[PDB]
Amino acid sequence: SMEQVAMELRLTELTRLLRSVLDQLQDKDPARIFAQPVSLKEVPDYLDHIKHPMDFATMRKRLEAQGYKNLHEFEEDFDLIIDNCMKYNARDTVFYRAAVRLRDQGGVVLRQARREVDSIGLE
Ligand SMILES: CNC(=O)c1cnc2ccccc2c1
Ligand code: NA
Repeated sequence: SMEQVAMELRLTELTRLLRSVLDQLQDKDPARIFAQPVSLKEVPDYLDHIKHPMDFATMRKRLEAQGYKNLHEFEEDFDLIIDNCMKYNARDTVFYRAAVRLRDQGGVVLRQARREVDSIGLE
C-alpha cells in the first residue's frame, strides 16, 4: 500500500535523525568509555550487577535495523548507558564522572532532537 511506504519513509527519516543524534552524543565520549559493551573478559561479574547492558555500538546496530520506533525508545537506551555506569562504578571514578559529563552534555542534543521530531512530525 501507499500508506505503508509513507510510514517507512517516516521511519527512515526518523532513523536519519537518530543517527545524527547518536553521532553527536558519541562525540561527547572521546575517551570511548561507552563505545562497546563492557567486556566480561575484563569485568567478569558485570552481569551480576547490571541486568540490561547498553553501549553505543549496540545502539547503532538497533538503529540501522530501524529498531527505534520513536525518540523515547532511543532515549531509553541512552539513559541505560549512563545509569548502568553510575551504578556499577563509584562516584570518584573516571567511569562515573564520564557518565555524568555525557548525561549533562547529551541533554542539550536531546532537547533539540525532541523539538525536531515533534516539528517535522516524525512519529
Ligand atoms: C562503562 N564502563 C565501565 O563501567 C567499566 C568499569 N570497569 C571496567 C574495568 C575494566 C575494564 C573496563 C571497565 C569498564
Ligand atoms: Na554504585
